[PDB]
Amino acid sequence: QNSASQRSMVRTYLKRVDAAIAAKDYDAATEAYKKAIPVLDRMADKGIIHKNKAARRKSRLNKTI
Amino acid sequence: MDLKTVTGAAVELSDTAFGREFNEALVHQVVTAYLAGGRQGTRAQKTRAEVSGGGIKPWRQKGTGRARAGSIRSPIWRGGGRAFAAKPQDWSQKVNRKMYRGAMQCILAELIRQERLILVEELTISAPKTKELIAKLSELNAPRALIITKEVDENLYLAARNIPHVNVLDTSEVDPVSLIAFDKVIMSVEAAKQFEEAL
Amino acid sequence: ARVKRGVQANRRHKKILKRAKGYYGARSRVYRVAVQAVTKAGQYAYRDRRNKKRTFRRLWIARINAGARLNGLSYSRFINGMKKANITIDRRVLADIAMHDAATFGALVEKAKAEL
Amino acid sequence: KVKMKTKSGAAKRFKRTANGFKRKQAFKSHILTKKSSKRIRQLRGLKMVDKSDEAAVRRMCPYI
Amino acid sequence: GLRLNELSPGVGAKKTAQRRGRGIGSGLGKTGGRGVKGQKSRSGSSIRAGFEGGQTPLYRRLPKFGFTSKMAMTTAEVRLSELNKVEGDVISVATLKTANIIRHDMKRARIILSGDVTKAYTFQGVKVTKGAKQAIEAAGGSI
RNA sequence: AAGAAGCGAACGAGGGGAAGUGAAACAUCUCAGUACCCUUAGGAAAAGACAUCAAAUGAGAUUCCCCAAGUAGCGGCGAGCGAACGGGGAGAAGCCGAUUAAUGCUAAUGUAGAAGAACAGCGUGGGAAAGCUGACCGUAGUAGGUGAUAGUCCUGUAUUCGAAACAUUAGCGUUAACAUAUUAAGUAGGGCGGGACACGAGAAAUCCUGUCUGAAGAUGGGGGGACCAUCCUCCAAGGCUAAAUACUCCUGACUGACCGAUAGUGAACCAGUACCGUGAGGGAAAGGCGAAAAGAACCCCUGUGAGGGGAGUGAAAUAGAACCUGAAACCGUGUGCGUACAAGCAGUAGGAGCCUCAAUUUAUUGGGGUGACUGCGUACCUUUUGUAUAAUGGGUCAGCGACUUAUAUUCUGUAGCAAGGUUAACCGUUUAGGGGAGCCGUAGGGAAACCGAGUCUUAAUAGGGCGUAG
Repeated sequence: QNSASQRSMVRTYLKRVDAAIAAKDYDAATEAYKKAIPVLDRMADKGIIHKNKAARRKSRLNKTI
Repeated sequence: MDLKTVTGAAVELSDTAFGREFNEALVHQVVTAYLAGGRQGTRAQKTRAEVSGGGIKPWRQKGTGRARAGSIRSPIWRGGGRAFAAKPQDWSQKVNRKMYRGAMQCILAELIRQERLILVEELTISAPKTKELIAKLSELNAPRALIITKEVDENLYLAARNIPHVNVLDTSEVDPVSLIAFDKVIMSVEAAKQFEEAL
Repeated sequence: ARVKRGVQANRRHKKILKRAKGYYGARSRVYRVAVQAVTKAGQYAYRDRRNKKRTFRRLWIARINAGARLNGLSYSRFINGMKKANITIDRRVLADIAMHDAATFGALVEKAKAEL
Repeated sequence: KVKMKTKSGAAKRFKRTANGFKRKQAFKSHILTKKSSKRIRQLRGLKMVDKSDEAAVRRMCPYI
Repeated sequence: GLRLNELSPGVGAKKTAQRRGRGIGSGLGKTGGRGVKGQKSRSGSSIRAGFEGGQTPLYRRLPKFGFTSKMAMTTAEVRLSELNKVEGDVISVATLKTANIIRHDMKRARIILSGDVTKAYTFQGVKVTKGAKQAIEAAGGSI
């Protein structure tokens, strides 16, 4: 349950980043992505989400930005 | 069908997703499948083959006056291998998509029927701070609750997590064990609509 | 999920050794012998529950015969006289009367002898 | 993956049908000359597996 | 919707498994139903499929007959009741594949009179039986 | 002058290569190219770009997963062995320098660490963390300890964070070692003998070669499962190439309807130790005082021994060091009854007397201990036609000890959908959702073509066989 909530919180931020990509505004995407980064890094340690998967998401988001 | 929010707003929820008759056997099967898939199933014992040593016949077949033995690591002996030694197992069950959806439907219907579901227009915590959530719960008269709504904000998550029995989950990632377990449920009308579409 | 048998085995064995109290030797001390003695004791109880009714009927008949012969009649004629007199008193009561009340049994024998 | 091994010869010998199993009759291979024509004509044609034999045929060939 | 403490599977849903050799009272003691000491009471005993005790088995008493046809593996029979899964009015082999009525590698298709036709179809490159054709043109389809 | 040698888990590649076993025997076959021996790498290896499939509207290297499918086939056609085409996915890439090894910059990581919130009163208690009352923090509330169970006592957790020095990873720059084909002849093919291909010589295509032979070389050659013709596809005899795949002697974090000192590694303990063997090698047993040693000053009996009784400590000393609890077998002491004229599976059904507790207005009942005397009564298990059997097994106690797991399949019960049911692998901020490839049912007849509520046989349209809720 707790782990599920930890997972849940990230998805909203990633959806917001996707909306920022759709807007095509640099700062709005940048703030949301920087807000997300540390939480994903933290979740990586727990083992809920794969570290390789997190790195792939970071590379994709950086390429999109 | 026609429910009230805490404020008083009327909400229209479909009957197939919030009014389906309770099926205790189906809900039982889905809940037990979720609990069984919560298992890790990581353990093992050592069979006589893999127990250290034991390759030689302890004594000759006849003439010693002893019960015959072939190895010192047979399961009869102390320190020997386990007859039918356990190995890692996969305890996950395949729940039919429709069976799971119907179990969720019945769980929600029975929650409404026993008044353990509470509709709210919105629940947004202004700042990350447990006491604000506690104050909101004080007026809602729900000390222990499960909160499910469109999206989970970091501040609401940080406020909720510390609280003993308060948990927050997104509508898509919702489990029957959680819905059944937590005594009261706080849920938004938009999340309810998305449950209708999902189920 | 390992199960240890110690506590349950202890209580199982104590039940048998408690039922085996008062027996001789290994029969009241060690389980392998006590358990056979308890089962055999149950068998004896089961059989003697049948046999006790026969034994007590035997005793009642003996006492009734003694009383009838004191009053001048044998058992096989006294019971026949009872049955002809339509007296329904059972042998247990008849033996009790013979043993503890001689005059009433004398009256019963008189009725039987008048019916014979 | 591990699957049941159907007997290859049994698969050839027996063909599935809705309510029974069909087999060819024996004793037609060779010395036929001494055998009467009526016996040969009777032997010609398909035959139905016996009720008792169907149980073993099913175990031999489950997939069919 | 009830508590985790009070869910039940229902009568008949669950059965307790048999455990062999757990005393007299269980009805499976001392043997587990295997009887007495024969070949079938031993550990690695089986019921050898196609074995009659040494007597030549039935499948070796009887002769092999027939041959396997490769064309028959690529021909699919289609029932009239299965056409409600088709998207559109044209009924061809490709349409049957995309409707998943026939397997994706089937080369030929045959329509037979099994059920009923609910709407008019156009059967292009498929074989149609007499009854299937009559039912198709009764429902309105033209071949 | 530069390298190498030897050691060390599993995985990879290659050179050799069994037998027990199954077939109810056994030789073909299986086991199995498995065990084992030998050689040799890298973080992977191998393979890899079509002289490959396909025959569909064609596709476009290799590798791995789910189907196809236990199907087609092989098989003393026995036991068994067992694809491929193709579909859905993971990953994608093609090149002729996709090589190695340093050095130098940029960025990041790792190798020590720092701060880090909030509780008091009362009663019980040896001791408070538990009880009652009332507070506080919470981005920190199910962590480990502290004299009993603590979010606020300690170490901690959330959160924010530091690097003189060295390692590692990536990007860039540069150096020095090696390599850099130019289209492929003792090569393709063939005879003999073998081997591998699911394929055991089979009608046997395809690949490798010990022996003997031996082309065309683009107006040509290879394949398309004997072989011929047509058609389609591609260019062997040059080399290279990442990813998806396999593993764990190890390092960091985390987890467990895994074990808890006969268990779990053989090894929780000075364990590959004691011990056994010439050697290869085999291979144990053995944990716990107490919260804190506060581990008993001192006195007494004793040999300045052992051991103990006092005193003292401790909440507790039959918690005193062989120390938490402390069962059973087994062996003592004490009290009650019975027993030295009586024959046997030792009990059971009665039953006098005696002893002991309670009643009871006082030798009468109820509970408990023993059991003079009477009746009946030849243990248990196993195996047997049949056992007290003088047929087997057990000296007793305590602990351990034997129908399980994975997959496939049939029947039954139950639940969801219902002429429909369901997804697998995978994607997935991963039990949700997507993924319709595939599987079962709905139609059967015949060897098959083929037909189809019919079909097979037949000259027959006769006759007959098989057929006409999952």
